[PDB]
Amino acid sequence: ACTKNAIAQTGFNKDKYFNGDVWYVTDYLDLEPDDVPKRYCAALAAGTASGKLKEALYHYDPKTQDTFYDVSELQVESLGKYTANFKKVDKNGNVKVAVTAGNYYTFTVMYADDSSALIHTCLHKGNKDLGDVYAVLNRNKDAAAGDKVKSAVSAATLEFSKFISTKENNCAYDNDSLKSLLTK
Ligand code: HEM
Repeated sequence: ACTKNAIAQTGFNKDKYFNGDVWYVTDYLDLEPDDVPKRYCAALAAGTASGKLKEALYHYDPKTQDTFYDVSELQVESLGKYTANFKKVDKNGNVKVAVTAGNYYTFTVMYADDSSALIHTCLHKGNKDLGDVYAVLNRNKDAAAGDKVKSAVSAATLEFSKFISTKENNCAYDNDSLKSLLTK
């Protein structure tokens, strides 16, 4: 179960975050650590498409090869805090698993600047969830976490030393698919 009410960044700049570009997960922390693998690749695009607030997600387990994309429509709870449906799609946006009420994630932007961010998500897939997940994001897939984002981790009363890096997994991303999926 999820246990955290993540606080959104004071003065969050929504248009900069949701600009249509890609964010890579460089480091992650699940508060129920066994809920997810120890080696992971994830990225997202976030933007407004024809007036609608959207995210496109990519997950890849570098050991099993399990791969999936999702297209999400975000509803606003407050500035920087969203509830997202999700539909599982192929990389071209064709629906594999349709939207359904019980399949949603919350998404809170705790810190962001032009290059880096700290987010919280709580996934619900039916009666289950995947624990609280925190993710450090960067615009550059290879960037080590800098002082702005590490300080934000501290300000959330978390320890960056506990976060697991994605950098040693040979992660390769289809940026074109993530951008195009925003429209789907
Ligand atoms: C690097 C950090 C992350 C890890 C380790 C991770 C891990 C996972 C895993 C293992 C699943 C599959 C659960 C299952 O078997 O059903 C999953 C599903 C999912 N995750 Fe994450 N995830 C991460 C980041 C994110 C982020 C940032 C978001 C939200 C923006 C997110 C949203 C989702 C969604 C929506 C699903 C369900 C997809 C579907 O069934 O269509 N994940 N994640």
